Amino acid sequence: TLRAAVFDLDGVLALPAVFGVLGRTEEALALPRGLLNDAFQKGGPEGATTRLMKGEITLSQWIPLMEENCRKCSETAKVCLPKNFSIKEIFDKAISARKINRPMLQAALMLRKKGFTTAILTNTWLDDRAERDGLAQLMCELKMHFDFLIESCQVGMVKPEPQIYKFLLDTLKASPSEVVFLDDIGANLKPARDLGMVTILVQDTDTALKELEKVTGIQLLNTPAPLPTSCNPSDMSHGYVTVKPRVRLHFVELGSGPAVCLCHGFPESWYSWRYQIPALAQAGYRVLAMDMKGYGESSAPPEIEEYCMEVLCKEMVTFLDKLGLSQAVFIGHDWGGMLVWYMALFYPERVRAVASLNTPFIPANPNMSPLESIKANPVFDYQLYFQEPGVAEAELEQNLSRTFKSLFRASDESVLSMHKVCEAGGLFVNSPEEPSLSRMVTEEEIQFYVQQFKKSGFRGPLNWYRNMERNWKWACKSLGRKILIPALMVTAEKDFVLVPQMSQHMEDWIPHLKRGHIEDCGHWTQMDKPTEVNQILIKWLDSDAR
Amino acid sequence: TLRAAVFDLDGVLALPAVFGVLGRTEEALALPRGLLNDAFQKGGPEGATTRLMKGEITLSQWIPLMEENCRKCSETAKVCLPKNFSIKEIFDKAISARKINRPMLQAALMLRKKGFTTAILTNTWLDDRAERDGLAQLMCELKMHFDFLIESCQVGMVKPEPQIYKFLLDTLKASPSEVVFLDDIGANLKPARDLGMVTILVQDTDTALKELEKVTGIQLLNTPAPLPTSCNPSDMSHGYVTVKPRVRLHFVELGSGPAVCLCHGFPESWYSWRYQIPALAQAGYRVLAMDMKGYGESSAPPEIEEYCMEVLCKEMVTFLDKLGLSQAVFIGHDWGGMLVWYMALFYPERVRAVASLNTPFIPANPNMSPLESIKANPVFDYQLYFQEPGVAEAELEQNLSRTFKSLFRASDESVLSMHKVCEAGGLFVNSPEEPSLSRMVTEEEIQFYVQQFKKSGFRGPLNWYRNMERNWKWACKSLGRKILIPALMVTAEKDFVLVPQMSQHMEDWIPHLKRGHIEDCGHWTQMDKPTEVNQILIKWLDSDAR
Ligand SMILES: Nc1nc2ccc(C(F)(F)F)cc2s1
Ligand SMILES: Nc1nc2ccc(C(F)(F)F)cc2s1
Ligand SMILES: [Mg+2]
Ligand SMILES: [Mg+2]
Repeated sequence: TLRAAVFDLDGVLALPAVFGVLGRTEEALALPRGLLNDAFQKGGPEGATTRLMKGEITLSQWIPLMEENCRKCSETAKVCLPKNFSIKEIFDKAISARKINRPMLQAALMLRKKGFTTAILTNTWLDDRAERDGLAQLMCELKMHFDFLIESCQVGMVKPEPQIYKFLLDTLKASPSEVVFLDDIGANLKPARDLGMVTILVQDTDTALKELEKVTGIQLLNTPAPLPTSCNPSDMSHGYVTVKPRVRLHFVELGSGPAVCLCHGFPESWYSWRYQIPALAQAGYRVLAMDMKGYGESSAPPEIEEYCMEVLCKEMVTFLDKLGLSQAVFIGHDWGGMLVWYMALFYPERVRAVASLNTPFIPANPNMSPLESIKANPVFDYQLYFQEPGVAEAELEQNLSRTFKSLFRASDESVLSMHKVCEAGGLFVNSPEEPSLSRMVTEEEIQFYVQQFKKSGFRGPLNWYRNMERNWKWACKSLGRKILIPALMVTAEKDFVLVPQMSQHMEDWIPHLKRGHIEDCGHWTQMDKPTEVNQILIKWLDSDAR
Repeated sequence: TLRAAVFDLDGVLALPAVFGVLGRTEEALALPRGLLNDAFQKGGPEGATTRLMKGEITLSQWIPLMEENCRKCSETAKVCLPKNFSIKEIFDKAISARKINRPMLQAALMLRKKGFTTAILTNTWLDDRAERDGLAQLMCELKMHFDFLIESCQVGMVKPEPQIYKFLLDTLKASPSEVVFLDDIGANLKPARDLGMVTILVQDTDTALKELEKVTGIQLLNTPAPLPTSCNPSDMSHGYVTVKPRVRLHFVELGSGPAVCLCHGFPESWYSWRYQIPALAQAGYRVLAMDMKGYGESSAPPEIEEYCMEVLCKEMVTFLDKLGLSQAVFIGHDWGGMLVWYMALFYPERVRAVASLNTPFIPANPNMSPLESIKANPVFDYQLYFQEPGVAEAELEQNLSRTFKSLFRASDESVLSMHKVCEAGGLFVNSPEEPSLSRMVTEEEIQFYVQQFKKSGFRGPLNWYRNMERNWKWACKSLGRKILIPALMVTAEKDFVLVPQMSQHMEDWIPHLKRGHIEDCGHWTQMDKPTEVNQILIKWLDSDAR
């Protein structure tokens, strides 16, 4: 029967409420109890505050009216307001102290996840103060999780007027008995209750959620820890830069602040960063999540040499030039990890900081051909399989769904063996026609990759492995250097190819290297352990790139 | 005969040279004359410095080697280095003091403009210092003006070794006698001179340019003031955001720092900001230059109401949400000017600062229908002409080249009369079939607009004028408000429609409004007076949005 859930902002989705700041302010200042609440509410439907809430006046215009109300209330209560008494000051503090009430948000998210339509209905104001960005940020962070945001001051109506509730119902396309409405102010619940909506009077969050759970019959309290926010491709800003006549690079872009360029591995996509992109933007960065050359909406020329590390790096430099960025933080996984270490070594002036997931920095051995070095380690046999043009392409393109569903597996989910792939005749020779779906991914997410790889297939991607010799000669030029910019290496306990021990000598070349390590994490790090990846990157960003 | 010009960076394109910093440092510190230059050059082809210049080691690795060289030189000269003597410190100061030598750049630009191939050939280093961003910025600013940038440390060779000159020639695809090469170091000129290149020994800039002028036969000195840098469409980052199912907005994006959203007028394009986009990025902003809805690569739905101010503004807000920007500075011209004032009034929390070129803020008159208000002023008659769907579209789409070449005219170039357009039967009834080309635009630039308007024509654009009533009712809701965020109004002396006097009462609504005024400037402000527009916007940005 219930299909919709509506939440207030103040005192419900965000805490502490600014009304309670009026209580504590009175106390702090030893003013008459309720004096500030009286001044705030003065004149009722025709007072200063309603005009504010209705969008008639802005916050800055209101401040002096509330001041005057405070004067009038104090005279009649026969007291004096403190020297320095400051409504602007009081409200700036209050409004910056107010934060998202995380458990309420996560309950709203869960209900949306089970198919509820969700909304924020709030009495709020047009905020034109010097410090208004604080609130614009809060509202952005909250509103992206909801179907609708209805603001008294944009619609010209206020709780508890009955018309806003009708406007609510009409926005929801729902009848009153399909809606639960939560509010901390009982007078605002009354009109919902009159039309027969379920209402919840929100005092402490846990009790409200207990009521919310009982009435929707969905578990909201004590639920396991949710994944980070993911990205919907068609809600993102998509960018395109031509780095040379036949080559355009695509990327998705979110956030403001220092530029952070994410570089995926093989055979992946910008979308492999889907759990990091919102979290890093939210953390105060400008994320640029590439399709690396060969992939997705980026160009994919056929020639092998178009994909050697030298050419790929020069092109990432051009990509910064054309966007007008003197630097970016470069963060890479798997092949993209190898690439960002090379960016650090050859273009340190363009790299604000460098991080790699899984891929260690190992200097080229000038005394051993790279092919030889690859044959030394049985777990790289799949790279030799990749050498002969066409062979891996035919197997990997043959059935894309089976391809990604085989590849993208957590460590406990019967990972492909990386072992004696050439001898066996292919990567999938010993895997099912229809693999089961990994816990890491949904069927829809597998189908995004499938549709991406329909544009160019696997030739470009495989070519990243076909420049062993050419990359070795380029790398050899850098053997005298060290990496002395800020650097982070993140190892994954259960990556059985890019093993954590392979990174053990990195401090010889990167003396101030910082590290994170993720346990129980297989090769597909960002979607295996997105929560831990996010925490490790944001902490290193804030300390080293900030 | 001469087809190519090559410039050094230090002492030629950038001043003062870091070598002269070695001179002044010696003097400042009363060290033996030339001691620092000896230490720098110690070991010659096999010393620390050549290894640096060749890319063998990074700047941070070199610093302690130069230190040691300074110690060794001082011992043998039987002196002591100062307490606190600091190579890192000396070079940080020197490298940040170094700036683009503007007259040399503008000469290089001019030669490129007359068809020279131009290049920077420099001995430089891999810069990994904490403060490396300074130089990455310099090099970006310079390199975008040249065909090639050849850096000793990326190519593994140094002036004066003969191989770099051969590598230069081969890059230029030019024979030695077609090249002029300019350098402040005579030993570096010698090998160019050996192959028979024209060389110029650069001491003071003016004499070098005098030589450069004599030998190329092009005027380089005392030339008139050049236009600001323009944008080549196919070198820009192009972005696309879907703000709702049928509507995607396109924009071009350059620079980093606070977001600055440029909103063009009718019937224009992101490209009408072409002279502002590089200058504002260079000034430390992230420019987002829109195709506004109806135009270019943005969607252009047919329905009139899709283009009322309310819908257009909500969509600009969604555009920020999806890009993850809590605010932007909004700068508008003509119709975009009207729109940004509305953004200031209805979404002050999303607008960091607002500026308009030409378009004044005038509050809706609640006592007079807007049509009536438009009929009151003969110079708005062209807006009535625009009302009847199809009529203006047929005239404007009939011949696009004639359309833009008629519209885009400086004040002295027989502007269209805005006068009695309905009576006369059209905007062009009294203009030539083939207008001459305005001084403001090139034939190629007219053809960019023509190709843009081939995608959707004039229906969407004209619809911005077809919501008089609907915009009036929305505006009336804001009549109690003031605009109290940072605001700039820029009037144009010879805009005979959006006249400067029309802005005279703006301080009643925007009490802290700031102003600029541009004399001898017609309606197409950004391309009429791009230099003055750039200076006025950057100054107001740095003081009010920074
Ligand atoms: N630990 C690792 N598992 C895998 C599985 C597949 C591949 C692929 F075939 F895609 F390259 C690389 C690795 S690395
Ligand atoms: N001073 C002014 N000149 C013109 C010329 C044309 C138009 C157009 F037809 F494009 F709307 C508007 C103006 S405003
Ligand atoms: Mg409340
Ligand atoms: Mg020099």
